[PDB]
This record gives sequence, C-alpha cells and structure tokens, in this order.
Amino acid sequence: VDRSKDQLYVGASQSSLAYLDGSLPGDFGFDPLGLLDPVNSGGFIEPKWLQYSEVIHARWAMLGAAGCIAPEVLGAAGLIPDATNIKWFESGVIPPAGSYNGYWADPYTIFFVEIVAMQFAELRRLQDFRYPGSMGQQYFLGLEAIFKGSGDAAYPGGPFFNLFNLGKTEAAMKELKLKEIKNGRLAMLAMLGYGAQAVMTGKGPFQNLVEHLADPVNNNILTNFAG
Amino acid sequence: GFIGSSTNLIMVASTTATLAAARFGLAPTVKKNTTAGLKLVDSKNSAGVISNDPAGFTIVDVLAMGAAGHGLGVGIVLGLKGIGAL
Amino acid sequence: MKDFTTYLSTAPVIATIWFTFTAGLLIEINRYFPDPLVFS
Amino acid sequence: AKKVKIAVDRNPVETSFEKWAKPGHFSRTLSKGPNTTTWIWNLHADAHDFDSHTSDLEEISRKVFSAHFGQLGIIFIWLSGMYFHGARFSNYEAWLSDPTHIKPSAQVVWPIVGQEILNGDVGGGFQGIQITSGFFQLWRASGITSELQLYTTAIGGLVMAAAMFFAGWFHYHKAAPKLEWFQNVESMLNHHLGGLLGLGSLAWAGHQIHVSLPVNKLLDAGVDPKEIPLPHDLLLNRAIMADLYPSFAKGIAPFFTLNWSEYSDFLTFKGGLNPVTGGLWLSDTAHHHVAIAVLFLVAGHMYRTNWGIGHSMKEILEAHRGPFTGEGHVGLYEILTTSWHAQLAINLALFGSLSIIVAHHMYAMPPYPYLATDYGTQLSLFTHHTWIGGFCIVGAGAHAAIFMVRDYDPTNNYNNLLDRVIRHRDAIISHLNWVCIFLGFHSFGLYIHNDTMSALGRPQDMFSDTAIQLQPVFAQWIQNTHFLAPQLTAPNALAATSLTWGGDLVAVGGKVAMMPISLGTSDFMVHHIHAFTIHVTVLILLKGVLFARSSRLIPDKANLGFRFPCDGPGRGGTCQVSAWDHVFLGLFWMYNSLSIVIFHFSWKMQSDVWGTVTASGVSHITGGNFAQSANTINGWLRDFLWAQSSQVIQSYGSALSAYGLIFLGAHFVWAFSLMFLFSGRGYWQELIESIVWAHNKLKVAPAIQPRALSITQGRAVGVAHYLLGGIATTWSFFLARIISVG
Ligand code: CLA
Ligand code: CLA
Ligand code: CLA
Ligand code: CLA
Ligand code: CLA
Ligand code: CLA
Ligand SMILES: CC1=C(/C=C/C(C)=C/C=C/C(C)=C/C=C/C=C(C)/C=C/C=C(C)/C=C/C2=C(C)CCCC2(C)C)C(C)(C)CCC1
Ligand code: SF4
Repeated sequence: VDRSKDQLYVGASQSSLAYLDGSLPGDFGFDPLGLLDPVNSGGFIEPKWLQYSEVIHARWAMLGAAGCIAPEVLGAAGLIPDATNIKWFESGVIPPAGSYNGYWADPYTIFFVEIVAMQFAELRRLQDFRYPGSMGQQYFLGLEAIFKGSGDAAYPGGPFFNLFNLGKTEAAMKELKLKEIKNGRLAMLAMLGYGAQAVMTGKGPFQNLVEHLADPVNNNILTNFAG
Repeated sequence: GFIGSSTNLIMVASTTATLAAARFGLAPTVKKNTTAGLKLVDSKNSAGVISNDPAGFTIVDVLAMGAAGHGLGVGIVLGLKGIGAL
Repeated sequence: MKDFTTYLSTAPVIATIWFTFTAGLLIEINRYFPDPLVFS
Repeated sequence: AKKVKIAVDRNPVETSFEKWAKPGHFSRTLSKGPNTTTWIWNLHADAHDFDSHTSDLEEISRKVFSAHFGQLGIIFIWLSGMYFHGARFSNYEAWLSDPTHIKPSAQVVWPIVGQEILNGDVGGGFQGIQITSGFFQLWRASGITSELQLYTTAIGGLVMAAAMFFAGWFHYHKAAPKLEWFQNVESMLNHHLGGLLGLGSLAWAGHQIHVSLPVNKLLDAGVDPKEIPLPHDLLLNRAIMADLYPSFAKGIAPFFTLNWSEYSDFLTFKGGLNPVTGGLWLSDTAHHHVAIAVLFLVAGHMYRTNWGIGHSMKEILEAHRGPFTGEGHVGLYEILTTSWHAQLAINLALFGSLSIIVAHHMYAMPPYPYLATDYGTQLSLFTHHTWIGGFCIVGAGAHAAIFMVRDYDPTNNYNNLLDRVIRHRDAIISHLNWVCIFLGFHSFGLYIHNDTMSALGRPQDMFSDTAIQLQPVFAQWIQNTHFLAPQLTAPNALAATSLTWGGDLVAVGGKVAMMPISLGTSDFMVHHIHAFTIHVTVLILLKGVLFARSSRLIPDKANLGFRFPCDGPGRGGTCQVSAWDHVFLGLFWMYNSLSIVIFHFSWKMQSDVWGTVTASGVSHITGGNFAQSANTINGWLRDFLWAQSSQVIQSYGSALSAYGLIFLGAHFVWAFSLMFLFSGRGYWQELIESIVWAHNKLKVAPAIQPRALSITQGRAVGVAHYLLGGIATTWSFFLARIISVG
C-alpha cells in the first residue's frame, strides 16, 4: 500500500477504477480483492455496509489508540498516580494477562452495565441504518429530536452528533471526512501494532517506543524474535 | 551477528536474483506467461494492476518473486548445512 | 402459523408424536409397575 | 478474461412454511397429490434428485450448496453429542489415570424393563456400555484432561451447528451465489489446498506444539493429570515450556534465521512407536503436520485467478495429447465445470479409496496413545473405515453412470478420450471378463483343491507352507526393504515407519501393541481372493457405466433413463439392463469382497499379532492357527466362524447380551431381504387385490389405493436389508468377540 497521499495507491488496479470514482472519502483506488464492486453484491459485502463499517472501525480505533497508551504517557509524566499507570492489556480486559483491582466494582458487574448501555446505543444506531429516520419518531424522553440522522448512516450529524456544526460547506465537510478517515486508518493500524507488540514483547506501547529510541539498532522486531 | 553472515548473504542473493530475473524478462511475470515450450508470451490479466515502472513490474511480481526467492534461498541454506558446506 | 400447524399434521410428524406418546405411556407404566407378567 | 469475484442474488426465495404443508411441491409430477401409495415412495426417492426437478444449473447449484451446510450442521451436532457424552456420561477422567486397566465407556442406559444389565462393570467405579470408537485415545492425544474441557467443546459444536444451519438458510434464501461463482474451479482449488488443508494443518500443528506435546510428555512421565499445567499456562509462560523443551528458550528466532535444527527436541523423525503408550511419537506427528502445511500452502498457489500468474486448468488438459488417443483431454474441463454428477463420481471414488487407505495406515502405524493395545478399538476402526470406502466407491460407479445418461453430450466429445473409451467398450469388458474368470479359478479353486485333498487324506498334495508352497516373495522383499530403510535410504530416520516391516515388538500393559507380520502361503492365497473380488466389482460397475447409454441388446438405453426396471420380456428377456441395476448388483459384490477383507484382518491380527506378553514369550489370542488353517474353506468355517462365534452366542445374561440379540436380529433382517430379492411385484399386487376386497367388504378401504412396490424399489429394498443384516451380523460378531477376549 502507498502511504501518505497520492492519486492512487500501489495496489490500485484498472478493475477497481471502474466503480471507485473518488466520491467516497479516502477513495485512493485501493481495492485489489474487489470487495466494493456493486454488480451482483449482497449480504454484508456491499458498498453501503462496507463503507459504514470502515468508519465505525476507524472511530473505535481512534479511541482505542489514544486510550491504550494514555495511562502510560500520563503515568510517565507523573500526572496520575503510579497505581493507575498500567499497560492496556493488564487493565482487566484479559485477566490472564493481569487485572487491576481497585475499580468501584468487579469487571463482571461493570460488564453488565456495558452490555445494557451498548445494546441501547448500538441497536438504535442499527435501526437508523435499516430504517433511515426511524429513531426520530418514537418517544425516547424527548431525545428523539436529535436522532433524525441525515440519510447517510455513517454521518448522522444533528444538534448533538454535530455539536458545533462544523463543515458547514460541502467542500469543508468533504475535507473533514477525508481527515477523519485517514486518522482512522492510521489508528486502526496502530491498534494492530499494539496487539502484535504486546505478544512479541510483553511490554506496553510506550515502553516499546522508549526502548527503540534508546538504541534503535538493538531494539526492533528483528531482535525481539529471540530473548 | 546474523547480518553479513553466510545465511544472510544467500537469502539476499536469492531474492535479488528472482526479482532481477523477472524484471529483465528472464522469468515469467504478471504480463508474461509461459507456453508449453518455456517461452514467454503476452498474458491476459484480469485485474490489470497499475504500475509506473517502465517495464510494467507490479507489486504482484514483487510478492511472487519474493516468495520464490525465499523458497530458493531456504532450500540452499538448509541444503548446504545438510552436506556440511555451511 | 396456519401453514406450520398444517405441516405438523402430516403423516410422518403425527406418527412421530403419537408413537412418542404411546411409547412414553408404555415406558412410564413399566417404570411404576415393573415386571408385569399377569393381571391380579 | 472473466474476473474472479463474489456474485450473489438478493432474496431469491421467500422464507415461508407454505410449501412445508404442500408435500411434493418440488416436482411437477408429484405436486398434484397422491392417488396411490406409489406416490408416497416417489416423494422420498426424488426429494434430493435436484437436477430432475429443474434444468437450470444455477438453481441446482444453490440447492447443492445449502444442502451441504445442512450436512455439516448435522455432523457438528453429532460431534457435539460425542464430546458431551464424554463430559457427562463417561469414565474418561478415571481412564486417564489407568488407561490399560479401564475400558472406555460413554453410554449409560436407564434402568427399565431390566435393560440395565447392559451397564457393564467397565472399571473406574463406573458402569456403562464399552465404546470402541476410540474417542478416549483421541482426546488424550490432544491433551484433554478434564470433563470441563470436553463440555466446552460440546457447547462450541452446537454453536457451530447453529452457524452451519444459518449459513444454509442464508445462502439459499438471502444471498445465493450465481452460477459463475460456482464455476471458479481455479479459485476453489487454491483456497481448498492452501486454506482448508494448508492452514488447517498449520493450525493443528500449532495446537500439537503448544498443547498436545507438553501435556502428553508429562502424562507419559507418570505425572498425575490434575497436576499437569493447564494449556493456557503453557501458552503464556515460556519458562515452563523451556523446561520441557529447551529450544523454546530461543523463541521463534531460530525459525526466522533458518536455524531449524534448534527445534529437534520437539520436531523429530523418530519413527516406530512410543514405548510407553504404544502410539506414534507426537513430536513426529507435529513435524508431519508442519511439513504438510508448507506443502499444501505451496500447492494453493498453482492456479491462475486474477493476477496473470498461475495455471489455467483448461490449458493444461488441452496440452496433454498424444498420438494414441486422438484429441485427448479436450472437453473434460467443460464436463467437470457443468456436471455435478461427473464431479461427484471422481470425488466419491477417491474419498472412498482414501478411507480404505486410512484403515490400513492406522492399524499399522497407530497414531493415538493406548490405541494399539485396545484391540476392540483397533478392530472396529479398521472395519468401519473399510466399509465407508467400499460404499463410497460404489457410489462413484452410480454417479459416473448418471453422468453418462443425463449429462453426456456427443457434440462436445468427438474423438477425445471419453469418446474413444466408448468405442472399444467391448474390448475393455471382454478382457476384464476373462481376468475375473482366471482369478476366480486360480484363487478360489486353490481352496477347493486344498479342501478336497485334505478330505481325501493327502495333506502332502495341498498348497501350504509344509507342502506345495506359494510364497508372496514380492511382498516379502518389500518388507525387508522397508525394515532396512533407516540404515541406507532414510538415513535421518531413527526407525522404520511401522513395526509390521520387521524388528522387535512393542508391549504396553502386558499386551502386544504391534509386531512384525509374516506373509506365508495362506497370505498369498487370500491376497489373490482380494484381487478376484475387487476385479469382479469393477467389472459389474464399469460395464454399467460403459453400456449405460446403449448396447447390442438395447440400442436406445439412454432414452429409457438411468433407473428403469427392464425393457420387457422380449429379446429373450431384458430384466436389469439399466445402469442402476449394475449398481444394485455391484453392491452385493462389494459386500462379498469387503467381508473377506475384514475376516482376513480379524483372523490374521488375532492369530499372529495380538496377544499377551510374559516371560515365556508372546501367546497370541488364537495361538497362531491362521497359517495352517486359513488355506481351506473348512478352516474358515471351523476355526474362524464356528470357533470365534462362541463369545456372541454365549453373551446372554451379561453386559454383552445386546450383541447376542443383534446377532440374531441381523440374521433375521438378512433373511427377510430374500423375500424381496427372489420374488416379483406381480405376485404381490395380486395378493393385495384380495386384501383390498376384504377392506372394501367392511367399508374400510383406504382412499390412497394400495400398490405393491415398483420393480426397482423391490430391488432397492432387497439389497438394503441384505446389506444391513449381513453387516450388522458381522458387527455384533466382531464386537462381542473382541471386547471379551481383547
Ligand atoms: C463453505 C463455507 C462458506 C463459503 C465458501 C462461503 C462463501 C460466501 N459467503 Mg458465507 N457463510 C458461511 C460459510 C461459507 N460462506 C458460514 C458458516 C456462515 C455463518 C457464519 C456464513 C455467513 C455469511 C454471511 C453473513 C455472508 C456470507 C457471504 C459469503 C460470500 C463472501 C464471503 C467473503 O467475503 O469471505 C471473505 C471473508 C471475510 C470478509 C472475513 C471473514 C472473517 C471471519 C468471520 C473470521 C475468520 C474465519 C477463518 C476461516 C477462521 C479463523 C480461525 C482463528 C484465526 C480465529 C461468499 C459467497 C457474504 C455475502 O453474501 O456476500 C455477497 C455475507 O454477507 N457468508
Ligand atoms: C472506548 C475507549 C476506552 C475504553 C473502553 C477505556 C477503558 C478504560 N480506561 Mg481509558 N482512555 C480512553 C479510552 C478508553 N478507555 C481515552 C481516549 C483516553 C485518553 C483521554 C483514556 C485515558 C485513560 C486513563 C488516563 C485511564 C483510563 C482508564 C481506563 C479504565 C477504567 C475506566 C474508568 O474508570 O472509567 C470511569 C468512568 C468514567 C470516566 C465515565 C463516568 C460515568 C458517569 C456515570 C457519568 C456521570 C455524568 C454526570 C452528568 C457528571 C458529569 C460531570 C462533568 C460535567 C464534570 C478502563 C480499562 C484508567 C485505568 O487504566 O485505570 C487502571 C485510567 O487511569 N483511560
Ligand atoms: C425456518 C427456516 C426455513 C424455512 C421456513 C424454509 C422454507 C423453505 N425452504 Mg429453506 N432452508 C432452511 C430454512 C428454511 N427454509 C435452512 C436452514 C436451510 C439450510 C439447510 C435451507 C435450505 C433450503 C434449500 C436448499 C431449499 C429450501 C427450500 C425451501 C422451501 C421448501 C421447504 C420444504 O419443503 O421443507 C420440508 C423439508 C424438510 C422438513 C426436511 C428437513 C431436512 C433437514 C436438513 C433436517 C433433517 C434432519 C434429520 C434428522 C435427518 C435424518 C433422519 C433420520 C433420523 C430418520 C421453502 C420455501 C427448497 C425450495 O424449493 O426452495 C425454493 C430448497 O430447495 N431451503
Ligand atoms: C498457527 C499456528 C501457530 C500459532 C497460532 C502459534 C502461536 C504461538 N506460538 Mg507457535 N509455533 C508454530 C505454530 C503456531 N504458533 C509452529 C509451526 C512452530 C514450529 C516452527 C512454532 C514454534 C514456536 C516457538 C518456538 C515459540 C512459539 C511461540 C508462540 C507464541 C508466541 C508467538 C509470537 O511471538 O508471536 C509474535 C506476534 C504475533 C504472532 C502477532 C500477534 C498479533 C495480535 C493477535 C494482533 C491483535 C490486534 C488487535 C487489534 C487487538 C485488539 C485487542 C482488543 C482487546 C481491543 C504463540 C502462542 C513462542 C512462545 O512463547 O510459545 C509459548 C515460542 O517461543 N511457537
Ligand atoms: C456424497 C454422497 C452422495 C450424494 C451427495 C448422493 C446424491 C444422490 N444420489 Mg447417490 N450414492 C452414493 C452417494 C451419494 N449420492 C453412494 C455411496 C451410493 C452407493 C450406495 C449411491 C448410489 C446411488 C443410487 C443407486 C442412486 C443415487 C441417487 C442419488 C440422488 C438422489 C438421492 C435421493 O433422493 O435419496 C433419497 C434418500 C432416501 C430414499 C433414503 C435412503 C436410505 C437408505 C436406503 C437406507 C439407510 C439405512 C441407514 C443408514 C441405517 C438403518 C436405519 C434404519 C434402521 C432406520 C442424489 C443426486 C439416485 C438417482 O437417481 O440419482 C440421479 C439413485 O438412483 N445414488
Ligand atoms: C457361491 C456362489 C457363487 C458362485 C460360485 C458364483 C460364480 C460366479 N459368479 Mg456369481 N453371483 C453370486 C454367487 C456366486 N457366483 C450371487 C449371490 C450373485 C448375486 C449378487 C452373483 C452375481 C454375479 C455377477 C453379477 C457376476 C458374477 C460372476 C461370477 C463368475 C466370476 C468368475 C469366476 O470366478 O469364474 C470361475 C468360477 C468360479 C470361481 C466358481 C467355482 C468354480 C469351480 C471351483 C470349478 C470346478 C471345476 C470342475 C472341473 C467341475 C466339474 C463338474 C462336473 C462337470 C464333473 C462366476 C461364474 C461375474 C462374471 O460372470 O464374471 C465373468 C459377474 O459378472 N456373479
Ligand atoms: C529498485 C527500485 C526500488 C526498490 C525496491 C525494493 C528494494 C524492493 C524490495 C522488495 C522485497 C525485499 C521484497 C520481499 C518479499 C518477500 C516475500 C514475499 C517473502 C515471502 C516468504 C515466504 C512465502 C516464505 C515461505 C516459507 C515459510 C513461511 C516457512 C518455510 C518455507 C517457506 C520458505 C516456503 C523502488 C521501488 C524503491 C524504486 C524503483 C526502483
Ligand atoms: S420379469 Fe419383471 S424385470 Fe424382467 S422383463 Fe418381466 S417385467 Fe421386466
């Protein structure tokens, strides 16, 4: 894949350019397996779902990439107590890798709150994709006024999801969508980096950066195969 | 010190040779299949990957010859040890 | 639902239910009245 | 060039119970409802004959694809049940501690009408039916140590079963692939070679290296199962693994630096058998599956899909033509991408042949710990996989013939291999006919010669090791070569692949695991019986295929279809001319051949391999009586059938009494089948007329008119009951015998 910015990335093919016309944000013509071809598409392999899913992954990954390294950075700076300076994979998400005791409840009590909270947030978001505008109709404590959407599932907008109504013009909004997707793709690769480096090294992402800078030649993936 | 060792030299040489052979018409590529007589001939490519290389060398050629080079190199490296040369 | 209850009325399904019931009745009688050879 | 891509139709078929309530909907003939009882049988015989319901190849393919998800769903339910019954109704945990002195058991019967006698005292403080499927030995090899691990697998199997059934519904009713998707044979082979087989082998090798080997290493060292580290502890703690295998202290660096000799502690080439368990070294199997994974991942990059490189299967076939065979392989690519029956004919033939190979290779090279000394499991597994192979091979003949009648088209096959085979079919069949007669005379005739000479008191005139000798010198030479392989032709192998070649026996728990198998005159004679019976089965099946469309007797057999009873009493009588009838006759001969194969295996193993090992030596179960007795028919009747049936006919009142009952039940079903095979429907229809009169007289005549079975169904019923009775008889006979003396 061609990094940075380019008219087309390395993997672009004449076949992919038939349907990748540049309208979608981040359309650099990179679809070697042809997953976005509209002809005879169905199921979840279709342009709308796949584009919607990429944005969803991008936004979760951006939260994850910042959240999986923030406690270590702030812990190094001394802004938070050392007790909460923990590696992302030792916070209790994977108890075998380590867990933090000190939350106001055990992680299974917390997890039930997550299920109920995410079911509401996720299933309502699903209904706007399946039935556009349907979340603004039924009574939801007066909050249905901000769940109308815009006809494009990935960009609901509205008085809350677009709180400061940024990107007022079409050119401005198009520019912002490109920035959202490129930061999102960068974050998605960063999360993959965090996972692989945790398995390879057993240390946090911030330690890996510090050690690579200390001695780049002797600290890298090639020297991490051995021990 | 792995770098500069006999194993490192063989692997670099084998992968470089396969990449060089394909790029200079000495091996089959994406745009050149081979007939029953072992002669290169223009092929029909479904995807039509785009490349700015003057010879039409695509990324698929890099993966194909990279994999072929590693197979060639690994066989030689393990082969030389088997006979005791390396 | 009409069609599904119609499917349950086909010969193989009725035979399955009826013989499951008939077998269950005969098995349960022998569970509570074991080894019956004569009527007393 | 067509691009390889995903292509489906959205919502092709509405999900509704409307057609469930309309039996026979799928066929234009049957959708109108019954008028006679023949309709009921026809409903079931045509249910899965998809291509007879429509001519659209796309519609047929979609039904095939979703029917396959249905089959996989059922297999996952079956597997889940086995794991569940191992978790909840077994003595597996007790067996793990004392594998030699405990009998595996995973079925428990309820106490009712006195049937709880079948819960035998199998050991480990447990009562139940002794299983012979070998699941306990499979579970130990994979490193399972607790009922919890078995239970979790059973749950996962149900989740997979639900997923398979969802996929079947989804890919028929919601997103059904188009015909062009199915016809990407190049892409399918790449994924099934590199992905299904290559990654599957690599993944399983991963489980073996990280779970099976460490756990089985500690089990074979006497460590208690509950003191062995849990598998995830081995995964997360490299230090624990490095204790068992020091090379693990170096991580994955040796793999990436091509210092592969470092892994010699867990990737080995020992050969032979583990002397503790009697099975293959697990470090050998792990290296096997690593090597297999690489081979299939390489194979999966051969065919061209979308990036120029790769082979066109059509171009390969068309290039391979020679002077002796006309156009050669032209037109085969078209046949194999448009006929499911042609594809099923090839796949069944080799899948069935593969099953028979598995039977031989698993007995000789037992891959599981404590399998070899469980004689009940060894006999069962060999017999089971031999039968599956035989049935599958016959199905290959059936569906090759179906292709011949329905899918073959002369315009596309002119002077190619298929066309040329048809044009000298009389030469093929006439020669194969002669070979069968030659093999029949000079193999079974030798037994008849021996029986007569023995009866006349001239043992010196018999074909036997102590008389006129028939030594299988070629097979003896091959054995010697394989026994000496480690010295010269396999320098890096510590031992030969199998102990059957030669050398020293391996004893586990006071019993022989495996030992050299000697081949004398009796072995020569029985191998040429096998050659005879296979050749006749081929004759019957091949004749049905080559004359499916026509013959000198019936010039237009193709217009009569694959399955028809006859073409009338004329021409002297033409009963059973159809190709279907050749499969019918082929089934009997397949049953006759494989019966002798398993009788050969059963007697040879008991006589010359299996037995107890003590200071005085090895005492085999039947004391080595195969060599001198197996060269006469009376020897097989007396020393094998009569003598070894003692266990099954004496099992009443014991936990094995169920085999005694089935033994008689199977004899009954077999004899019941002769009623259908010997008689004809014309008699039965006339009998039903009189019975109908009685029902009419009492106003109790059914509205669906009773009919005798069709001619073809009478044959299908006859063979089905013949096979079930004959096979179930030997099944009871084997299990009662081996579970008692094993
Ligand atoms: C024989 C098996 C089989 C085959 C050949 C297909 C083929 C197809 N399916 Mg179907 N499917 C199957 C089984 C199969 N399916 C099963 C068992 C299910 C139930 C879960 C489904 C559910 C399903 C859905 C819901 C959809 C398809 C779709 C498709 C199409 C595109 C597939 C694709 O993009 O894959 C490429 C793969 C991916 C995009 C990523 C899959 C990632 C999986 C979930 C994880 C990795 C699985 C791996 C094999 C094992 C990992 C082990 C370990 C490392 C964890 C294609 C016609 C799509 C369609 O109709 O498109 C038009 C579609 O929407 N399938
Ligand atoms: C989706 C992404 C995500 C997720 C799942 C997590 C998950 C976690 N984070 Mg991480 N984090 C993330 C993103 C994420 N983080 C990001 C983007 C950053 C950078 C800003 C951080 C920075 C960060 C730090 C610095 C720390 C964590 C920690 C934690 C852990 C404890 C969470 C906790 O105590 O919440 C507590 C709950 C809340 C903050 C939500 C409050 C909910 C109440 C009910 C709302 C009340 C509202 C009411 C109107 C009052 C409003 C008042 C206001 C106006 C003043 C947990 C594993 C902690 C950890 O690792 O501890 C060992 C920790 O120290 N995270
Ligand atoms: C609840 C969901 C549902 C519904 C309402 C339908 C409805 C329909 N399907 Mg669909 N289908 C479903 C699920 C469903 N399907 C699933 C899960 C699959 C994947 C296997 C399929 C695959 C499929 C195919 C491939 C086809 C249909 C067809 C049909 C039509 C006729 C069905 C019929 O006659 O069934 C009555 C049939 C049965 C009751 C047989 C059930 C067989 C299953 C696999 C269970 C057998 C298990 C059993 C234990 C086997 C051993 C028996 C032994 C113990 C005695 C109808 C529109 C047919 C059609 O014509 O569509 C236009 C058609 O060709 N369906
Ligand atoms: C498919 C088979 C397979 C698998 C899965 C594994 C797996 C493993 N092996 Mg094994 N191994 C195998 C085959 C396999 N092996 C074979 C064939 C051999 C013989 C050559 C070996 C020889 C071997 C040795 C000698 C060693 C291992 C080791 C390991 C472990 C560490 C590997 C490592 O360093 O990864 C490095 C990094 C990665 C694999 C990448 C991980 C990427 C993650 C999953 C990405 C996640 C990203 C995602 C966004 C995260 C989201 C988080 C969420 C909570 C939000 C690991 C459990 C080592 C060990 O410690 O074993 C106990 C070890 O020493 N293996
Ligand atoms: C992968 C395996 C496979 C597949 C997918 C098929 C598929 C097909 N076969 Mg083929 N076949 C196979 C293997 C296979 N066959 C084998 C191994 C043989 C050799 C025996 C044959 C011999 C054969 C013949 C001779 C014929 C077919 C036919 C058919 C078609 C219709 C099947 C039907 O409607 O059955 C409906 C199913 C039944 C009526 C149920 C039959 C149950 C049997 C008789 C007894 C089972 C007993 C059980 C296992 C144990 C006892 C249980 C009891 C006590 C309760 C269909 C295309 C027919 C056709 O015309 O195709 C064009 C046809 O005439 N097949
Ligand atoms: C024990 C029963 C039996 C016997 C002896 C035979 C015999 C034969 N069957 Mg038959 N068959 C049987 C049962 C039997 N079948 C059954 C139950 C079925 C229904 C499923 C069939 C269905 C069937 C088919 C469909 C076919 C055969 C074939 C054959 C022939 C095979 C070639 C062969 O070996 O010729 C040599 C003969 C023998 C080995 C029989 C014994 C010969 C003795 C020992 C010779 C004695 C010689 C001596 C001088 C006698 C002098 C007597 C007197 C004049 C003094 C052969 C004639 C195949 C065939 O015709 O192949 C060409 C064939 O296609 N059979
Ligand atoms: C000249 C030039 C350049 C450069 C380039 C380069 C420098 C490249 C490189 C490239 C490369 C450097 C590549 C590589 C690749 C690789 C690969 C692709 C690999 C593969 C591998 C494999 C496939 C393996 C396998 C295996 C295993 C895993 C195990 C064992 C066995 C075997 C060995 C088989 C540029 C463009 C800048 C610019 C223009 C000019
Ligand atoms: S006996 Fe039966 S099968 Fe034979 S010709 Fe007469 S009707 Fe046909």
